[PDB]
Parts: sequence; C-alpha cells; structure tokens
Amino acid sequence: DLRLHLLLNTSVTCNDGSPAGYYLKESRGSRRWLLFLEGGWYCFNRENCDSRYDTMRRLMSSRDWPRTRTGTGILSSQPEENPYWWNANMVFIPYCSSDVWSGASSKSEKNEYAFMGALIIQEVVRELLGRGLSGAKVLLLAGSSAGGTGVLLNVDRVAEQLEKLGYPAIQVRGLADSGWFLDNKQYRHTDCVDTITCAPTEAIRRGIRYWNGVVPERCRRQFQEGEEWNCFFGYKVYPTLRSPVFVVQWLFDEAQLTVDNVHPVQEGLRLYIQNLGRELRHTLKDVPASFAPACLSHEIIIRSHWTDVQVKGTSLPRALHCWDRSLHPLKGCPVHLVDSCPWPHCNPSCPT
Ligand SMILES: Cc1nc2ccccn2c1C(=O)NCC(C)C
Ligand SMILES: *[C@@H]1O[C@H](CO)[C@@H](O)[C@H](O)[C@H]1NC(C)=O
Repeated sequence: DLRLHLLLNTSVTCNDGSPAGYYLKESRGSRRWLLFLEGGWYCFNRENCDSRYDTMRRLMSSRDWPRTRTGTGILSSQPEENPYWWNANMVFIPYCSSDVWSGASSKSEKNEYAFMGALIIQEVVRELLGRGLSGAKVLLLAGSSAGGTGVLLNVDRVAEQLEKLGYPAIQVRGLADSGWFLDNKQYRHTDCVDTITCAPTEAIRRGIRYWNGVVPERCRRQFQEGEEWNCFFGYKVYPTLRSPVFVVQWLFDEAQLTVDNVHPVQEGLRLYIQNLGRELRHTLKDVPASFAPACLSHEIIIRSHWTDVQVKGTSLPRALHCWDRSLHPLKGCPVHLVDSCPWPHCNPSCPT
C-alpha cells in the first residue's frame, strides 16, 4: 500500500481549495523514483466544472480521499506483477485540478475554482526532496490519459526545477501513456456550442484561458500568444523537449475515437479507422522509444495485466527495461515497437 500525504504548503490546492497531495511507498534500498500522474478528462467552464463537482468529486477535491491505495501495474512492488521497476520508490499523484496538469490559478474573489496542476507537480517534487528524493539517480515522471499529456507538458519543467535547486545529477525522464492525440478530421462534426459538441482544439483553447494554463517554454516560443493549445498535442510538443520520453499509445485509442465522434462497419467508417492507424503510425516513425499496439483500448501502465500485451514478440515491461539499458541498438532488446497491421485486434495479444 502507498500512504497519503497532504501537501504541507496548503496554498497548493485541488479545484475546491482543499489541499492537494500524493501517495508514497518508500523503498530504502533504491535510488529510482517513479512519480505517476492520474488521468480523468477535464472541465473548461463554470457549468461543466459544476457538473463534474457533483458526480466526479474525487477528481476535484481531497476531502474524501482514502488514507492508502494499492499499487498496480508499474506501481506494484511485486516482481510477478511489475517486472520493470518493482523495487523503486513509488508515488501516485491524484488528479484533482481538472486542467490536464497545466493550470496555474488560485481560487479567489474572481475564480470559483482553483486550477493548479502545474504547481501541484512542482510542490510534490519539492516536498519529496526532503523524504529521500534528494538521493535519486533517476526520476521517471509517468502518467495515463490526461496524466500522459501532463507528462509531455511538465517533464522539462521538473528537470529545470531540480537543476535550479542544486541537483543536476538526478536524471529526469518521462513515460506518457494514452496521452498522444491527433487534431485530425473528425468522422462527424458539430460546432462548439456546449460540452458534448466541442472538439478538443476548441475546448483546450478555452480551457487554457479559464485555467491560466502553462505549456513548455520552447513550444510556447514556436506557436506564440493565443496558439498555446498546439502544445497539448504530442506530435507538436515532443520535438521541443530535451528530457528522454517513452511514448505508449494504442493505435485506435478509445478516447481518440470519442473525440472523433466515432462509436457492422461500412466502407466510410472502415476507411476512416484505417486512416487513423496510419496517421498515428506516421507521427511515431521518428520517436525512438515507443510502444504502439494495434488495439482498441485506453490506458495500460497501471493495469494489473499490463504484462500480457506484446508488439513483435516484446512486452511493454521488456521494452522499458531495454530503454533503461539504452540510457546507460541492443541485440534482442528493442525500444521502438509500432504495429504495422491496419485494424483493431490484428495483434492477438490485445486486451479482451
Ligand atoms: C485529456 C483527455 N481525457 C479524455 C477522456 C475521454 C476523451 C477525451 N479525453 C481527453 C482529450 O480530449 N485530450 C486531448 C488533448 C488534451 C491532448
Ligand atoms: C507555496 O506554493 C505557492 C504556489 O506555488 C508558492 O508561491 C509559495 O512560495 C509556496 N510557499 C512555500 C512556503 O514554499
């Protein structure tokens, strides 16, 4: 079990002003630290944030959090479940900011909600440096769904924070799971009039202004004022990053299909789905550390049976182990694994 600590700096808060926090399981004999960002959609105006507060309140508030959580998948301490990093120091950071981990705004006379995701990550790192992170050799910032996009937005800022604090020997790396989206042509189209009809490009542009959202500096300098939404798309922000980042992405991700307004398949939809897989494969062609199976699914790294899926005969825990070796090509230890077959479940190891 990982145990809850609420932040000592209580100005760093969840949406409703309650303190944010982290769950920790130490491993005294290890210099490896895994910090995992939870996912769970987002909200971008008063009315949809109000709805989320009634029926998704654990993603907006720490008031009802349990004192412990069990580590699963890459956060498990058992080698049977986690062949990759079972002996590491484990941290689970709950997502209670509803801002894709980008926000830098407090609740105030003008703001009903606080959007503090970017500041939550920096404050967790700061408090952990007094609980053993100061001795680290490797800090892996990982995350799923909105947390995977959060890795892309925040990994270089963690690297800069640790350098400025006097720890240039800690190697900062990222692992982004199910956070690599395309701003592609949708299968059916609606103008952005409400929550359900608003495509991601439009919803994120509004969200950035509502959250006071922040993006990595080199990407911000490329796209400039009013165009920061582009940095929430992995294939546009990734080439701007300096930290090593491993990208895990299903080729037919359920969340991508949802934002494309896709739910007996006829010719138009068949060609749409095949073109999506091809476009995703294209964006990953020159990403050297990546795992992209031809399955219809969503998230993987904290699933207990994450060991089962394989690309070209290599599992995800093996690929991440090969990545670690590459950062000390390797015979029989590949790091770039992207399926070529063109339809969901053409890989027999896909989740049922
Ligand atoms: C962050 C997220 N969670 C979910 C869950 C279901 C459907 C979509 N999303 C999204 C989404 O639209 N990201 C686009 C962009 C930020 C890369
Ligand atoms: C608490 O967090 C806020 C927001 O990041 C920061 O401005 C402030 O300096 C922090 N306070 C302390 C004592 O670290």
